[PDB]
Amino acid sequence: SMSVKKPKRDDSKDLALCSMILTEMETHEDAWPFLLPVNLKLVPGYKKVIKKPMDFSTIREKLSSGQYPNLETFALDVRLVFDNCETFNEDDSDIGRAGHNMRKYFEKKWTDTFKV
Ligand SMILES: Cc1ncccc1N[C@@H](C)c1ccc2c(c1)OCCCO2
Repeated sequence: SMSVKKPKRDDSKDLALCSMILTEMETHEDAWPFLLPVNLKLVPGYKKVIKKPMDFSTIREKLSSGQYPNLETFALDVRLVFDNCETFNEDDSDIGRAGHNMRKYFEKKWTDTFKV
């Protein structure tokens, strides 16, 4: 509270670490469904059903232009990619399985990088 400061983790490396994690995501074999925005003009239903589209290139642009206040807002956007994927894709489809795979991949890197 006022004049009662909580000790805080060193956040000075977060930008570099999130960029590294995103690079590993981008280069993953199963990243192809997520590298660019879904084309709202070519993919029926997507614009109406998915209220907040997100993809790796958009995340990369936001990371590069200071649009994430902290590492938690970065993780929200990454998870939003896979949440959208689950909404629109059957689990037993190529894109659906890709999403599950990339989510697992992300969360381990996230834990290993930032949880002690
Ligand atoms: C992640 C996601 N969720 C719902 C719909 C599409 C997508 N991914 C988009 C990028 C995509 C993937 C596969 C596609 C495609 C486009 O069209 C062009 C070629 C055919 O195959």
